[PDB]
Amino acid sequence: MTYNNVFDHAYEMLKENIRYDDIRDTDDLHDAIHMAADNAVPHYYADIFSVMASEGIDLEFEDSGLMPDTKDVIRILQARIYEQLTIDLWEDAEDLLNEYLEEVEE
Amino acid sequence: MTYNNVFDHAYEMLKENIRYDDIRDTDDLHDAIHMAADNAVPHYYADIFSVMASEGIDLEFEDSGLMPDTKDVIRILQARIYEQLTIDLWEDAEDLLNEYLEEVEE
Amino acid sequence: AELHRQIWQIANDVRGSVDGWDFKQYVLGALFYRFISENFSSYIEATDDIKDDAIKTKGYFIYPSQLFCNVAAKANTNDRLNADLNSIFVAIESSAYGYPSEADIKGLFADFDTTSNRLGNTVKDKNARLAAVLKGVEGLKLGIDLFGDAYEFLISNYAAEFFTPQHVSKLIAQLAMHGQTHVNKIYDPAAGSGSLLLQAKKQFDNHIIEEGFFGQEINHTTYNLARMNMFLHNINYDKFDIKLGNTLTEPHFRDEKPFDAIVSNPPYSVKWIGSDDPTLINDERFAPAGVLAPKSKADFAFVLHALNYLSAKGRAAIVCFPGIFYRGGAEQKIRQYLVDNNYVETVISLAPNLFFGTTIAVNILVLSKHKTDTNVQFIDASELFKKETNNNILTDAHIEQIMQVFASKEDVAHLAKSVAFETVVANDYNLSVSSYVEAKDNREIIDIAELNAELKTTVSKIDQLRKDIDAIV
Amino acid sequence: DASELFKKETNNNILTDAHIEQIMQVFASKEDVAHLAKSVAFETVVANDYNLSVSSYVEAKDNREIIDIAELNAELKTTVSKIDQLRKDIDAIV
Amino acid sequence: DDPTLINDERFAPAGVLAPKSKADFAFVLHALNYLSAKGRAAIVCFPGIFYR
Amino acid sequence: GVEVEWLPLGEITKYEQPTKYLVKAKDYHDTYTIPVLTAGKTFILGYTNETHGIYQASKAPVIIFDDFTTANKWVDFDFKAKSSAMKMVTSCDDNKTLLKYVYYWLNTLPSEFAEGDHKRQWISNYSQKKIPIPCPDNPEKSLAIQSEIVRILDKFTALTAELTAELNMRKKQYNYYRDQLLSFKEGEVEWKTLGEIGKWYGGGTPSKNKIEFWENGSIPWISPKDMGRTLVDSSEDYITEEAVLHSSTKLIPANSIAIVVRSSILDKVLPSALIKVPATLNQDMKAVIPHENILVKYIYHMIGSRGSDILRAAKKTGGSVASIDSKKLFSFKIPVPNINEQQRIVEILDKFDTLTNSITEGLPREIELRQKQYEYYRDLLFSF
Repeated sequence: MTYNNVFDHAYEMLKENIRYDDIRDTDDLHDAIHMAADNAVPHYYADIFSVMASEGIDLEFEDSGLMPDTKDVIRILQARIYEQLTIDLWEDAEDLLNEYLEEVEE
Repeated sequence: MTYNNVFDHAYEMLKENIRYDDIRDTDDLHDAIHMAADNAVPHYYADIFSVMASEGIDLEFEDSGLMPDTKDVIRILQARIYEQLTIDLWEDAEDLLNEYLEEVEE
Repeated sequence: AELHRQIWQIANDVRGSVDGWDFKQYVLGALFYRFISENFSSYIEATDDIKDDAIKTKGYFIYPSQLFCNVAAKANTNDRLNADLNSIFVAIESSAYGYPSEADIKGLFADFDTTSNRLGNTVKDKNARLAAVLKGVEGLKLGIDLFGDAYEFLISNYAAEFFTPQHVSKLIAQLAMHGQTHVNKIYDPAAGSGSLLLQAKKQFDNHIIEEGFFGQEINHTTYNLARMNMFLHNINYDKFDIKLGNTLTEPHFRDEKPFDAIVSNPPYSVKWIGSDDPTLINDERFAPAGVLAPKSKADFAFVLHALNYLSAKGRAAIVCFPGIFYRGGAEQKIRQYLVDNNYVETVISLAPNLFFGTTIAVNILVLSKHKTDTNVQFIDASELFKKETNNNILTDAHIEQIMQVFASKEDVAHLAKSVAFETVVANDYNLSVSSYVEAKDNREIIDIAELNAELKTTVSKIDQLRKDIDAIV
Repeated sequence: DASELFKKETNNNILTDAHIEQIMQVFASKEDVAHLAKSVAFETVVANDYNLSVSSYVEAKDNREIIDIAELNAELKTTVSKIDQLRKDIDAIV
Repeated sequence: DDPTLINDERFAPAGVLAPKSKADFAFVLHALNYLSAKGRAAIVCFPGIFYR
Repeated sequence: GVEVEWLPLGEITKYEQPTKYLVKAKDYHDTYTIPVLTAGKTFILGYTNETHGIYQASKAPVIIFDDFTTANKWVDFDFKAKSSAMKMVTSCDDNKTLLKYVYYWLNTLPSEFAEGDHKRQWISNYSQKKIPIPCPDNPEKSLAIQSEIVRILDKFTALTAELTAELNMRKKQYNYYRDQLLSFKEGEVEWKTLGEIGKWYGGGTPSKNKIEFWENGSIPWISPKDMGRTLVDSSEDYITEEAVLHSSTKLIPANSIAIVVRSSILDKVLPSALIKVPATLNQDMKAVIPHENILVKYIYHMIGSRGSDILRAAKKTGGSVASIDSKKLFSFKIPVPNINEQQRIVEILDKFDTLTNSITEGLPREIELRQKQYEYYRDLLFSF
């Protein structure tokens, strides 16, 4: 139950979205990133803790505003997972600007 | 790296304190509970997450005031571990009101 | 910087294609086989033929077996074995690790290379994977003898569990030093890696060469990688050893000697059943403690071990958890026996985190059989370049400042200083309370912060009146 | 439904909550309830983008205030605050 | 589909067929198959359907 | 105070652990009655008060929070709970202490009690010493000369309480003033769809992967960790002027507004900010500009009065971190009146909320400046 399992799910789902929607505008591509992102995060307690004990993702932040100012701890953890996945989907967007859209020409 | 490993450490340390201090007043017994409690909690990231993915302890609360109103997540998790261990040391105090102090009479 | 980014990246590229802890053994084994293949060849050429042959003349063969004691062959090295690309089968290298670890003459430091194994699911997949490993190690390029320094990077794969970051190790090395140009250095209980020993005298090889870096370590697989860790850095054969086993239960050497410098990094939560489970309450070394340490607080066992193997000239630079108030009566009298004499010299706090996920800092206890005498509770949190440690890879030149102000008994503000010799007996033997100098010192003037609010309220009254008028639209 | 739906636990009423009883009961005959859901139009969702759900989601926490009850009390407290400012200006000399 | 079950026996009235990660709505397309006119189906799903 | 002397803390204090607490049934709804109080903000929602071993918090004990924190002070004012963080500080003698006095004295040691540094319990720290006492004037005129200063401190603590109360009631009346006025505008005021007030922009976000795009720069950055304010003029994050080579941003003018559309709404109420320097924002919030038939404060406060309405009709849009849609926030219609009813009513509304709110011409800034001089006058009085 690594971080990379969740990232593989997000990578596959983003490939599904770009492959089946043919999105070639980067802002709509990042809207599809927002589509895939929460649709790839886990939901169980032990799964989220086993992802948070894994590599890649860190407890530290990129934006503290994504934290809801509330006492809902796994909401904050899932927001942190969301944040690390949005960064890794910036990297995946840099991959898929040149991965799939180039072959589809017929 | 269960919750019960940490509880066994706390149980052993509380036995050490009561056995070597001969505390027979319950308020000082609970001060020794506060002594053993933070002295038994783990410190590493992956250890705390593996305890939080285990049984017994739950993400839900007994007192939300133990949460520090801050963005330090594993401080909040370690406070939750502290809280569940204080409850389980109420139970351990009920055990050790009659476990060891009765035999020591010479 | 020089080539470290490229070597960094190509070393991280090897790490496919399944979990890295199990592949770590194989990657380091293949790298070490490459190093012996370079070293033994570069020895015996010291000159005409790269490609050797079975011309061994084995009366000559005992001379490097005494000189080096890794005496493999002339046709079974990594330059020679990795010419057999995808050659059935695997076990040739398991034979090619059989004999070079035999070499029983004399004083082995072998019984070593037994971490390369077989899994794997099928034997053809095992052959393909080990050929991929030797391929990737072949892909590493030297292009003069710091090729093993990338090893120091690669054992830092997880730390970016317990393998002691490098500049803190340089601090501990500068704390076991100095003013002591004396055989021998050095000792270490629970070395783990060979690192914090290695960054002592690798910088101080040109200074002095005395004797071995005597260590004892518990884990079996850590033992092998430590014994090659100090083997890669051109340390010689005879003295430079680690003994397997627990330091507490089976210490050796007892006899040799009260040392001149010990360093350590005992791991947290290294418990052992007591108190004692044997009759070592009346042992040879823990008798001056009075009481002995329980299970979960085994860290202060090490310091009771520390003052044993140390001469009057020696000093000890160990590390501990910060959370000592007096730790109950089980360690209050232990702290008392430490402050009973001039055993404890100084303590040093550190900056959180500057580790891999603790997220706390730790304390450094510096001990000596040496008399001045008052304690310098020489804490620090900053600076202590807390921001990172990625800058100044070579030297921070910052622990330089720390050691410099440690060196001659200063009394500093906005940084720690000395205290009284009986301040801590006035304390409840605490670590630390003094000095902790009182930062963020601020207060205000009397009435500058009220007349402005008074003027804003005078604006607020006519705004209330405009509010009462403007409500009718 | 979000409540109730005895959200507090489910440890009470191990045998039957008798609460899904109420839910099934109001499901049973085509009601139209407030502070709980109801029926909608057969073509409301073709007017929607085929969503699940938007309607009805009935509009809880409905509150507003009176015009000037919440200002004259603050005005009186500011009239206290002016003489407190004056006592502050006097009492600064000790 | 990975097989030729785009032209299967039961998913033909759907028109398109469900991808990998959104397999939940495969079940409901399976659900109306094995059910008479008298029958009714009580299934559960994730909430997050806007139009997917 | 003629004879002012230092006294130890544990001489006149019974400091204890609480009684048997049983505060968790699995609901603590508003319909319960006891004041439940812990550290941080001293109000957790209510609980059933009767028959739980309740200490019931009589006339003048006080409390302290917390283990490892050791800073917080509260008076149990009339009758309160004991909710499992309230380590009790009281007295055994009540003829000398009158321990609202010791609350009024004890908040004058910031030299060590404001140091959250270790995981350390500090019972002896605030247990032993010291406290300023007018001893040996006991019990004749010891508290009698302290009656002037308990008048001072009761009225000043009451000033802080009533200022918070009047700021609450002021924002209350102002929130209803935003919605009684300025709404249902007749007749008939033109319904303009949002975005037709002006061509507004999407966003734009780099990462920290290049240090040269992050270190220096004079263009500010608007992220939701600096949002929630009114009239934002600068921020904590500045972005590099070169880094708009790889930012996917646009230069917005010097009278824009910034509105958050993610991570705040679907649970809370979205804020908005007039932004005055040209500053760029990230993917999940919107920079809105008006155009030529407008007034930027009127469209600002029009969205600010109708913030709870733009989060309702498209509330869910999938159960995710995605929220009220970009198009479904784009397609809202607002009343835009004649040119006599933009600048007048927003002159009223800008006027009144720069009265009621932070920072300049601010009532809570007056409150914290009164807190500052409260601390200073306690600093000035309690010396000898």
